[PDB]
Amino acid sequence: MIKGKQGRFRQNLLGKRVDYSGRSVITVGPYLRLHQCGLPKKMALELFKPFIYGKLELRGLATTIKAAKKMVEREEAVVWDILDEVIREHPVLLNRAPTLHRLGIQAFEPVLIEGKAIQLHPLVCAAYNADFDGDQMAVHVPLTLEAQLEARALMMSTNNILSPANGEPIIVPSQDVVLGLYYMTRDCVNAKGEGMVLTGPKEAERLYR
Amino acid sequence: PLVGTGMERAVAVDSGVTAVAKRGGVVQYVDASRIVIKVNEDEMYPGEAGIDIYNLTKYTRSNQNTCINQMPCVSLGEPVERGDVLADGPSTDLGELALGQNMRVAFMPWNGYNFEDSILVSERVVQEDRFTTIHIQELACVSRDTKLGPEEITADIPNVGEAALSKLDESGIVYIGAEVTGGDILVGKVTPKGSDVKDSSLRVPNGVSGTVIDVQVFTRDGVEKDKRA
Amino acid sequence: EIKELLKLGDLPTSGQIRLYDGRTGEQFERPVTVGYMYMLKLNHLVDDKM
Amino acid sequence: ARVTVQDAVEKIGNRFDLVLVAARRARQMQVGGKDPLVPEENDKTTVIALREIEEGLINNQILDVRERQEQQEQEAAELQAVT
Amino acid sequence: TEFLKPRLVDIEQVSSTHAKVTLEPLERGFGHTLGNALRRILLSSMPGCAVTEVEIDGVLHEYSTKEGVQEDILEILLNLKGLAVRVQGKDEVILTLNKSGIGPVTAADITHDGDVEIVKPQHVICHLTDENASISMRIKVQRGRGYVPASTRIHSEEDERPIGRLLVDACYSPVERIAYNVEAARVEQRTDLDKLVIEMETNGTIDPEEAIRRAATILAEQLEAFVDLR
Amino acid sequence: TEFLKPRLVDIEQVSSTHAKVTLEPLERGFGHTLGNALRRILLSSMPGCAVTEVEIDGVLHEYSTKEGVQEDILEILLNLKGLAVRVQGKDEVILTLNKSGIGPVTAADITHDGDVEIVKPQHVICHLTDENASISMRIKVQRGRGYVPASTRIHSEEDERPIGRLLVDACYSPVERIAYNVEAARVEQRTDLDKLVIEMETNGTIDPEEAIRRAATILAEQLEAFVD
RNA sequence: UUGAUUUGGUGAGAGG
Ligand SMILES: [Mg+2]
Repeated sequence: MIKGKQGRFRQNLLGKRVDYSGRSVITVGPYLRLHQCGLPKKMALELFKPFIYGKLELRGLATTIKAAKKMVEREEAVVWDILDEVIREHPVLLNRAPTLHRLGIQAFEPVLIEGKAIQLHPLVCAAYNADFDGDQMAVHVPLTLEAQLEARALMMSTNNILSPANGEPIIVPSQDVVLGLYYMTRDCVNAKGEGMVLTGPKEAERLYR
Repeated sequence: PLVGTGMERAVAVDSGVTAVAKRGGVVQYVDASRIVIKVNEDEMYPGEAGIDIYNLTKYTRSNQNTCINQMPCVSLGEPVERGDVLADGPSTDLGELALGQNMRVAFMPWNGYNFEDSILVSERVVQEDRFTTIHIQELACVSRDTKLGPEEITADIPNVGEAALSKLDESGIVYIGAEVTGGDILVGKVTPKGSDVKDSSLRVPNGVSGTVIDVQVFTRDGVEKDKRA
Repeated sequence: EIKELLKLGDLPTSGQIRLYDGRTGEQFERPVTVGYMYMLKLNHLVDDKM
Repeated sequence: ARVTVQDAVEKIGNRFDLVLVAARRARQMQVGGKDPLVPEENDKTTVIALREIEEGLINNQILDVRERQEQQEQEAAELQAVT
Repeated sequence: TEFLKPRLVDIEQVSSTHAKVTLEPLERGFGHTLGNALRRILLSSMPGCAVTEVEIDGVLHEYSTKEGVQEDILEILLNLKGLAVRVQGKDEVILTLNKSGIGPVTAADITHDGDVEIVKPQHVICHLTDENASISMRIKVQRGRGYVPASTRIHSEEDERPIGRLLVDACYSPVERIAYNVEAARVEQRTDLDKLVIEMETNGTIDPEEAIRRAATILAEQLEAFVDLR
Repeated sequence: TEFLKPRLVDIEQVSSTHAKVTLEPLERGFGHTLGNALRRILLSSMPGCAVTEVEIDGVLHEYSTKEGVQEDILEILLNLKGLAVRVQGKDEVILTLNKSGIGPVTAADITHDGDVEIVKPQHVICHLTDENASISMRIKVQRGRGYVPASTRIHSEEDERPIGRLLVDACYSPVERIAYNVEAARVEQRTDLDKLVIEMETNGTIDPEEAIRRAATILAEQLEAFVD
């Protein structure tokens, strides 16, 4: 019961199972800014049950705790505004399952998703070694206030833009975007508008469009 | 599959999921329940006059909760030969082997939505139900006599109000077929002395919906509620 | 034989058709590949993992 | 709003003490009694704390000065209420 | 401001479903703008009637089977989801299909009312094989737009309906395919004008000039928010 | 069968020539319809007037060089193209500017009539090195719509203009850049909607909301025929 | 004071 891979040290004291945590399949969502990730509404209402309970008890809509648990068990029309008011500035720890270095746990801000899949900003994928061929990630909620500040000030995804192993940037643009740039900034010996003169980059885009 | 290899036929026949005809001939096609094949005389025995009645296995549970289902692919009054197929199983189309479906695919980057290996799908794929698969879940409920008397199969579900007695009979167990979801009640199965009464009544798991397609009951010689047994 | 079968049907021989964009109504440059691939749905469904 | 805390890291140059100073401040605003030194754009107490840090009006020294001022106010309140 | 205005000059019907339409005259550069805008609106937001609830007698759930037929009940619900109906007065009607005897059950066997028109008299639904078999289904045809599915319409429905009514998904949009072309207009004094040749492909239930008029009204009333307020 | 009308929620006026019309909420796949329609109209159809032709002494084609100036005649052509002028009554006005002395020549130095005016008088034209240098250009202003460049202008012209006339791109439409996004807004049940964010930067002679309203009424009067 | 059992352990297969 002590020794081995499944004793108390390696199985219950160094690594523990954890409340306020979730897990689902990832997908892209390229509209994101790189400090935020998409997080489904069903997972968001399950991970944030006590914050929603506290918010519901503050407004005065209900009285006892039971009433609030019936309200979110029924999922009425008023708890989604409560949920968008508990999400807003509250980071979450996304984590891909084989975490090898410290860039495999990064903190985002949730943006709620109609769906059942974590939308993860693409550049950040090169840090997680996360493709989208069936991968899964876990979300963890920093409960206390010092942990929200550690997620925003140390573990936020804007703060991890250089790999700690060296000086090389880890938010390097991976595959589609370098093809879009390499096709954009290139040249050919004859095209429409060869050798005309332009009074700025704004009318360069206006001539392209 | 529009681009196959021709080995689809041998796999779909040789795996016994389709109802390959034993003796050739014509057809009577009652089929709602069974394909009825009249046998040509050369393949037909002198005694045992004989017409072959094939059993179609309709909607039932596979080992991976998928749906194994056979559908007749021959009409009424139509010649079939020995070794020919009659009923298409799961993932078969006229005796071939149809695992997935063939769709119009463009190779291009489209606004980042297919970044690493992702795939961007129109709404015409989801409107046509052309991947809408059917899963079947078996759920057991037993009322074993753990301790303090035996447990009981009654609708007279406690504490919980007229949110128990609903998808059931006038006095117990899920009726037959409705659109049950999560948190419903299927089989009222609770004991007294277990106020001190409780709710072990097997319910529907969290997050799933569905239609009760079948209810089996080889229960403790006595299950009859009123006089249904 | 793929090219010859694409010539029996009235399709372009290269396998590639010019495609417009549904958002902007304007042509994608450098014609893209359209065809029919036999795509399968594997039983790793997302509302068994969430 | 908030994306990066870089100016707050500039004005409290340790990057590990930023969390502690902003946590002490956000506990002064959450339970807390106190009201913020900065206009709030429906930000939470975390972002209001860090947003106070960025404009250079909360650090460790200001919080200890304010708590000595509150300790002296409680001392004067106890002395002037009893005696 | 030397602009002009277009009109629907020639409306040719190639068939009852596939039908082109011209637009003339358009200004320079406006052709792809109006064509792409009318394409997006005409594919997203057109009203058309479709099958919503199917009520077969003696059939509890949709995964059962029935006496005397070929297609199973999921096949019947798919073949009913493909139906193309055109009501005139009401917005919610109930049809009736009753038929016995050996042979296929076309869509032309539905005992129509006066204001419903079934525009596909060769749409097959069932293949009745037993002469002692019968089938009596009662369809319900609503009218809307877009795509509203069975899951969302599982609690959305307010009118407490009884149990036994199979819910079919609603494919409301009767436009399936639309392409526009910007040709060179044949104007006797202008060479810098163009025509728009919209090539619709409908469900047979929608009238193309009516569809274009409705899409134009949708676009104009959407742009009134830009016109009036700022 | 009733559609969602929006409210124009924001005009974040960054500068006098900048705007950001945040706009919400629209039906699913309508933000791209409105945005693309307005963008194509504002790019290639909005009416207005600017400089098209200019006749300068001392030059014979576009690759010569006059004395007394730091910049060259390609630079005077480009800085002329950057000038935003508005004409009220007529539509073909020729203007002439003459400048001598140590100092740059600005837009306020031009000779103007009663019908024309300059929206940015401190917009630079050129600079002058010599106090004896006397620059002279005959600036013609037509009025069209949208954008026509000098390349297809010299391809389309055939009449032999006198030597010294210079072609320039005719920035008729007064907007300089329009580019939008479509974000996702939320009405309390349906999350499938979408919110428009139109960005716009113009020159002088107009206010970005006036350009948006002009393009919208252009398209509405274009579609005014076959409606109900 | 208003309710309940898998983890335990084995074997087999699968995903990243
Ligand atoms: Mg992978």
